[PDB]
Amino acid sequence: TGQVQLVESGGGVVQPGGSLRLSCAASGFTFSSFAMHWARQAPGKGLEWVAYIRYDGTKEFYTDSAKGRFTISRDNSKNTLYLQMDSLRAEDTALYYCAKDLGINSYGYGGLDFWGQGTLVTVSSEIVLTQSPATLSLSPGERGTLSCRASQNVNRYLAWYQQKPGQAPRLLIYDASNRATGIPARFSGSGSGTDFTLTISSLEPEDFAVYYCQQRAIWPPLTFGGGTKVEIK
Amino acid sequence: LDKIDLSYETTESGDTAVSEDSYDKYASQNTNKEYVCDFTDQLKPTESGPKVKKCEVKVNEPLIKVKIICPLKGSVEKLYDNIEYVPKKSPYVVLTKEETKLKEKLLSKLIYGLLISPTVNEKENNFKEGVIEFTLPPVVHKATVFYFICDNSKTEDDNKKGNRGIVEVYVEPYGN
Repeated sequence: TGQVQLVESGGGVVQPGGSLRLSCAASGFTFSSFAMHWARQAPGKGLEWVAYIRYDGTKEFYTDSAKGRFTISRDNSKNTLYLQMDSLRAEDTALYYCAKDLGINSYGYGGLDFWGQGTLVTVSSEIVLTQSPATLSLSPGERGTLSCRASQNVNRYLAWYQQKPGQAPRLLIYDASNRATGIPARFSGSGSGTDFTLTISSLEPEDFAVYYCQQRAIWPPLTFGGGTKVEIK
Repeated sequence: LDKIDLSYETTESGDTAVSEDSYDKYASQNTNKEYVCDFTDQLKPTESGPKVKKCEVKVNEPLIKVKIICPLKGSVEKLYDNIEYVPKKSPYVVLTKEETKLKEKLLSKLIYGLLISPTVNEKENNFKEGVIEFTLPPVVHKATVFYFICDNSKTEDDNKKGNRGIVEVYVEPYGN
């Protein structure tokens, strides 16, 4: 829908070896039809996928660092997602996003098509995607071109995301070429196999932001590129 | 209706971007007079998908009946929900190579003398009934290669994706 909303809660400051239970109130879509993700962004770093739960709650996937410590669960009668976090460590400090999966009617699983604003967790002390350049200094009106190179064939299962300063990521392109609903046409995607490209035909001032590629060809884990920042010269 | 969409283009790999050296190539199960490409158990979603399963029908003798089985949407719950078959007017329309691309062609004019019954066991000779059949002519003058697609790669289940099935029919000249 056009009223989709995700509101994370439960974060806070804990010491290593402590526990936290994250919750995400889902609104504006048929929660029980969609798989759900947890993702996280460590301070000053890029996007990382954490965990995935099937629509009916009968299958869960985890990144290796979360195996045996984090448990993703859901209550479809409360339209709520949970992330039980045990045995926390300093490297778990990050903003934690709940994200709705792109998959519906047997197509799209792996894409994170809507992100909440996130809840900060502070613990007080694989296919690889390479995005170049890390930074791109451009002027408003110029054509921006961002690159993603995968360590192996990801078919055409590459998505692109936009994170404006202070904001949750937004899905721009899925499966290489498919503009997501509501995304302006200045964003276009191309590529196949190992080499992929995002083109912003005429950069608008809001388009100056960090961009991330992501693959859903072979997972878990779902992997992101390092990100390309588009700055003003 | 025996028409061709001259605007339709595809490739052997399609959207999978799988390189040819990674195709699972195998020969058809030939009963001497019927060369069969059976995809009933070749395209189900797996964590390793998409794979390209390419069944090769090699014909160098006259009056060979070619049978191709492509699973139907709903034949099993969920497993073939987004399966597509190309050409949709098969076996009357087939695909052939224009350099790298695959274009729709009438098999009537690609191999003259080729026998297509309107029915296969009382049902329409169309992939919508699960099976197509065609019996090659008694004479083929030039070497001819045409293609069918039975693509389940857009059917997905969590981290599982189906496979793209390809039938390559290689007809060597016989008769003359």
